[PDB]
Amino acid sequence: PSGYGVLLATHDDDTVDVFTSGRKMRLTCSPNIDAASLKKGQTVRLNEALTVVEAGTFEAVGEISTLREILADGHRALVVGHADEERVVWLADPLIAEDLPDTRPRKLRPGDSLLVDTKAGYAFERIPKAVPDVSYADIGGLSRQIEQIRDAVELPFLHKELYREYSLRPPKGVLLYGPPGCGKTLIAKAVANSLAKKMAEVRGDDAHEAKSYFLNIKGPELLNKFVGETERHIRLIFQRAREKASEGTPVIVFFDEMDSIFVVPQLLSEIDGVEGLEVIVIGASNREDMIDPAILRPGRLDVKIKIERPDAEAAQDIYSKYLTEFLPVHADDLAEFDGDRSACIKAMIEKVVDRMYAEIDDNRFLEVTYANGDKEVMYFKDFNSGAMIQNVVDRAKKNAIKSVLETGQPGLRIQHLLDSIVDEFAENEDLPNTTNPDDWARISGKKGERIVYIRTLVTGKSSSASRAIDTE
Amino acid sequence: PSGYGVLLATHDDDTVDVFTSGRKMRLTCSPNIDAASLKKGQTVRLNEALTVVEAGTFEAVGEISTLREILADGHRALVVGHADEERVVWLADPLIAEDLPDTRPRKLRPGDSLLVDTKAGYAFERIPPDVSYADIGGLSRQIEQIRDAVELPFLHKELYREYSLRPPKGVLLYGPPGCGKTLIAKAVANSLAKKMAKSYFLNIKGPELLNKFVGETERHIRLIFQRAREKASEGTPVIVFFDEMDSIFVVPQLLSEIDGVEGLENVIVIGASNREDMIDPAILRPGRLDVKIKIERPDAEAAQDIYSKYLTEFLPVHADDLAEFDGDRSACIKAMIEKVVDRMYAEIDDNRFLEVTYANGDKEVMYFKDFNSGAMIQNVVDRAKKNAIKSVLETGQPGLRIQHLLDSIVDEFAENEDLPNTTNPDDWARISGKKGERIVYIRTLVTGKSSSASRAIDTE
Repeated sequence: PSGYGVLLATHDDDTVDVFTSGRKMRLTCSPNIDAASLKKGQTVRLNEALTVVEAGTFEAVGEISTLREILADGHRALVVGHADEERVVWLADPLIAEDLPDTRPRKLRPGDSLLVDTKAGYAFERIPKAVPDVSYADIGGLSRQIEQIRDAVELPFLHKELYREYSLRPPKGVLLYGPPGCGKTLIAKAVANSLAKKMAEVRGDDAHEAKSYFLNIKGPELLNKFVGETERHIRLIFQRAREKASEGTPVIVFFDEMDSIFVVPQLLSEIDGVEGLEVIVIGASNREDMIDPAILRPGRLDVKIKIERPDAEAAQDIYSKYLTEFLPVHADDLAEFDGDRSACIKAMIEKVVDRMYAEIDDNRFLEVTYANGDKEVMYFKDFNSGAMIQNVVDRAKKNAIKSVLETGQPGLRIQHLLDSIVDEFAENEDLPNTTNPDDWARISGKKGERIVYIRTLVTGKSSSASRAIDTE
Repeated sequence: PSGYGVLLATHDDDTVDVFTSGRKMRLTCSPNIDAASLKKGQTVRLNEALTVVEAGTFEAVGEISTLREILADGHRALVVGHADEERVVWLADPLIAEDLPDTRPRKLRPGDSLLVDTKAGYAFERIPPDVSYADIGGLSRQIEQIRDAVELPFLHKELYREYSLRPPKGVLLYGPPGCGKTLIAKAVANSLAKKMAKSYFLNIKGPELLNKFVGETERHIRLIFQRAREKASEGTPVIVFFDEMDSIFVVPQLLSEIDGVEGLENVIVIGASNREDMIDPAILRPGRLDVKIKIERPDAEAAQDIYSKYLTEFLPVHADDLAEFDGDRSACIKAMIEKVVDRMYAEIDDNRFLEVTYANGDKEVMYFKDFNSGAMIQNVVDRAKKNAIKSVLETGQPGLRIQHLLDSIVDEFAENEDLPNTTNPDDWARISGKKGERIVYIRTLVTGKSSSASRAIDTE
């Protein structure tokens, strides 16, 4: 029958201060044990004669207090508990151990949760709780976009030496803005994949690959708490970034829906912290007006690259991307083009593109009434997007499969594609959620007048109904 | 086996007041230990016979309470925890030691976090600039107005005294963005940091007003000012810069804290704000921010002065441009600088920026020459340097040429037309004032040759 205690201080005369069942009783050590090998904060054992009889491990359960500061002497730890109370506690041997390098054992920094025992004023241990394949070629209709992206991202990280010679710092951030339906995540993944490839560990190809270095977070996951509230994870994400920074395979911090973010101030400091580092920050937004210019000033997000709506040629490129030679193009289409699938898919694509982008009454999208009484008719060519093209391709695929199930003939046709186009056009007319206030801002800037009324124009041959739209 | 205790008081009959376990008492002292050298708060140890046999050190861990009042006799401190409760505790010998001057202990004052023992009632230990006026271009009047109010009183205290003129306490920097307006504050804090005829450097920003991190931000306003007065009792100057006051303008703590440092002229309080409309006039009243200094949009000559900084003779100016000026680097750079500045400030239709429609029906067309800024100049310089780097890469020859800057100018203008965050309501205030009519509609215009699109501007 023997009790336990916590070692406080080791003295040369074999006497050891032990905190046990009260305030700091000092006892004597048994000859069996060595007082030199004992550790501060290590749970010790006491017999009935109040003599330290054996050593042991450290206490594993107790109160959890986050570490605020290490303060003076490097050992005593300033921690705060649940009630915002401030306490100074020693750090046990495992915490102050110099064998911990940079979930896994590590040193202690502010924000970490330490297992503490307030009775002994000790901290014992830390309790941690807590890549793209797409390339530039896989994204169609964004040539000048990817050119600017390369000149702003790839060019500095390769030609740092020329940048230093001309005294030009590498841009720290890339701002991507434009209507939805295209880019945002796609471009953000493509640029990082192209980066990781370009070099590809310049050395022996027989030991070098495309490698993997990427990271994605989104603006919506700010108010989400679960494990921890909004403010805390903003340091951890950039610590994750700097972890791969020195490894020579940098990742990119990507902000999706950054317009929804703007509390602001910590992001400024955390972005400025990676200034002297080459990791890039990419921001994506579908509405640029409310975005604070503080983060757009030179030095944080220097290159602002607009992801505009696709035109006719961009639509042709995206349809080439979405309509590969592996798709079952119908024999009726193939026969007209001498069985040449390459010249049949391309002719199919140009047919559907001209059908969509032709200014016809069936392609009328919406009517804008301005503050001066002017009414301007908008067409589906002015509101095309990669998402709309993808939806048309998928719905034409579904139409082709449904036609297969009924007629027995495999293949996708101009009939299927045009039916998909008109069906998706009617679907947008009935539910036009693609548009954003930036589209109305651009329309108002082009017109020269304010926008006071918007209504959708329906062809009248589908179940879609005309519906008014409010900008505010 | 021996006990431990905390020394409370020393008595002449060798008995010592000692706090240990429960039932605190006073004990007879062993002849080995001397009662004269014993000090308050020192943790002593006692044998089973309840006799103090050794005088040890002070307790190094415990509760942390922020000091509130250093109180009169014996300096027994009134301290508070975060539970909003006040406690009166004794101060140990090291805290009341008179050997400390103003990771090392200095003279204690309210706001310091002290390591206290609640049950004992004893506190043992306390728990804790390279830019000049020359680098800034195009702000000669602003730097002069700054120095006349900040440096001039400090150097000529006696002449200010002779005219019964009080030195102004703080300055107010206001105007449209793009010039930064923090460089001016740093330049004055540095040029005044070298007098001795380093002195000082410190900064803090308004945006971290709602941010908390360590502790709550409610009393941070008093902490920053006590850190400011720390060296204010030394004789070296202080300049408390407050960037982005327009975000702050709760208010009253700053008003009281600026008044609390009024009587000590050794401290300056500088403020910056991109829009002066909502700044509380109480902080602009004489005595708090006496002189108000406006950082406005640079003109053509200010642009040339700024470009002289960004385009130095050490930059690789192309040999094609060098040969035009007989290899003269300085003359070539001066000529290319004035060329690009004249290009930006030309009233050609390609230098058009925005269209504003007024409430009276008039529409005014205004150019990029009215929205030049240090940020736009620097972005043009950086893009021209990138164009030069690209040239070297695809053509072989080195050098930055006038064509690179001109292309950078037009690209930056197109980028501004597409993305109009360089404009603030401060600009529209001056525009509507000079027009004489309210502004109802602002929209971007595009020359049509770029990928930029016209966008309606609605600012607030």
